[PDB]
Amino acid sequence: PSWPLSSSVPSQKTYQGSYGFRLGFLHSGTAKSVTCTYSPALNKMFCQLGKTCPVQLWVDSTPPPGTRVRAMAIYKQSQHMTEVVRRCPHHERCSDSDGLAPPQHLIRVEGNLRVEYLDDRNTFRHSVVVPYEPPEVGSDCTTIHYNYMCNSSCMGGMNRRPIKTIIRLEDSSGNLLGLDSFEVRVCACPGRDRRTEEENLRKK
Ligand SMILES: [Zn+2]
Repeated sequence: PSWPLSSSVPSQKTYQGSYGFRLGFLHSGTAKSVTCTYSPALNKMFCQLGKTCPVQLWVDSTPPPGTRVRAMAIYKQSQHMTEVVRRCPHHERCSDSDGLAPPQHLIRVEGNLRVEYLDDRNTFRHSVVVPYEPPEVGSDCTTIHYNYMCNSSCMGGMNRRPIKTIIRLEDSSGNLLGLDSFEVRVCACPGRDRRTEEENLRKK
């Protein structure tokens, strides 16, 4: 499909910043039944389309009022980095909206009515942003539930190209306070796909 390319690439440089910001993930293992699982060796999340993908925010100090958390996908390969990551022709038309997310957006936030979605008028990139909340009573991190709404193999969309998700901790004006990122594969069996990739790594 003919969509305009972006004329920039968002920052990807990991940055803990003044608040010691970084991501964490559940240690879910590779059983066939897992719906989401993260590989630290590959810094790569494996997940199923539309299922809950918990991503943890860890900070050493609490950021100021009005702090926000933004997620955005970009292609990992340099020759595709200026192409906007978006849903494929089938999924952008299939009317699986939750009533909040634009039908073209790959990344949604589940379970948060305060969510905001952006089509950037200058860069054309899609992103989803929520208010930063500190950890709830009894927890040491903040958990956000993301959903990825196309498969990596969706033709006319990601078309088997790898992507990364960039998470930005922002002030109320959008200025960057911290940044982290991870690769994502959206697939039918995350547990087996993760184990197949990891068991074939070099044992150093
Ligand atoms: Zn799709």
